[PDB]
Amino acid sequence: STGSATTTPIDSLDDAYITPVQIGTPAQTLNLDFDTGSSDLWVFSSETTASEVDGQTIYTPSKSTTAKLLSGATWSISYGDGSSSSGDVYTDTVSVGGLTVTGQAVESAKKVSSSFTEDSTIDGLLGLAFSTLNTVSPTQQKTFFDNAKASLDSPVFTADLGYHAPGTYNFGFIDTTAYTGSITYTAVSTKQGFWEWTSTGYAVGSGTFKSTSIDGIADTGTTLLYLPATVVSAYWAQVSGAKSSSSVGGYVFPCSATLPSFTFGVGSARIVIPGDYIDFGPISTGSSSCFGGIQSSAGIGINIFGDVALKAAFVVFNGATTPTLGFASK
Repeated sequence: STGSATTTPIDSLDDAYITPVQIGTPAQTLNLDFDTGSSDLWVFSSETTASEVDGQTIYTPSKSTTAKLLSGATWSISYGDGSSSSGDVYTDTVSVGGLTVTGQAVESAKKVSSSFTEDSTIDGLLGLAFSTLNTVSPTQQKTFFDNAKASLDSPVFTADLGYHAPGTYNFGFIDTTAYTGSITYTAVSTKQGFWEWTSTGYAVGSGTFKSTSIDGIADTGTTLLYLPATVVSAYWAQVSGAKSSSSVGGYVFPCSATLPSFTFGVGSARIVIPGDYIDFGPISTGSSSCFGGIQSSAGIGINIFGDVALKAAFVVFNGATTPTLGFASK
């Protein structure tokens, strides 16, 4: 089997991407944030504290003839950005782009943090990291991909995120029309539960390529590109007037600037992030100070190849017995 679904930016900045997901019988379609940095499929629901729902579409398990309470199971998750959610668990039928899993754990939120409430466009998350990170207790549950894998034509999914435009998540096949050149595959460590890999270096604009190993994670659920402070300083030094602002929380730059591109290495291959992908717009409405899309990972504890990086590539998440990651230009 295979599946193919369009993923759409939630706003004009590509702050996140939402993908429609069918849950239950009859189907209830929710727009979920596909997150290769976590491993829980959780949704706003009829059980979510009413004051914490503000415009989201909810899953109502009592209206699904295939929903079953997973007795005694609870979940609770905290994300890198400080947001969180928790609740109980149902199993139900879940379909993405025509690919159906029966008995998928659907984690129903009883509580969500303010950032989730305040984002009316995201009805929940669909985790695509390794199932070892799943938070369901006392019996850990599998991700949608893990459940689907054996049925797929090939044990893979691909992320093809757009810049200020829709893109695609495919399951079970590689669309050879969706990228240019070849796909370069690189090793993955699953030790921390992430799609963790090592970039071979970087360049800023038309500058020379610096060969240096940068361990980090391919994370569709993180907006920006978080890299070591040395790398980030080298980038922003090429933008007149750019500075790190403790008050704002990262590098900012004059909105009048033209940003240089940023290149990262995948083996001997190179992925080029155009400068415009690194512009996250005014820090507040009407400001002429703009927020940068490349930020320091110092104090995160891990480098993160988030959407800024991934949307410059066609990315293969290869879930073979020994997982690997593939990157192509597009």
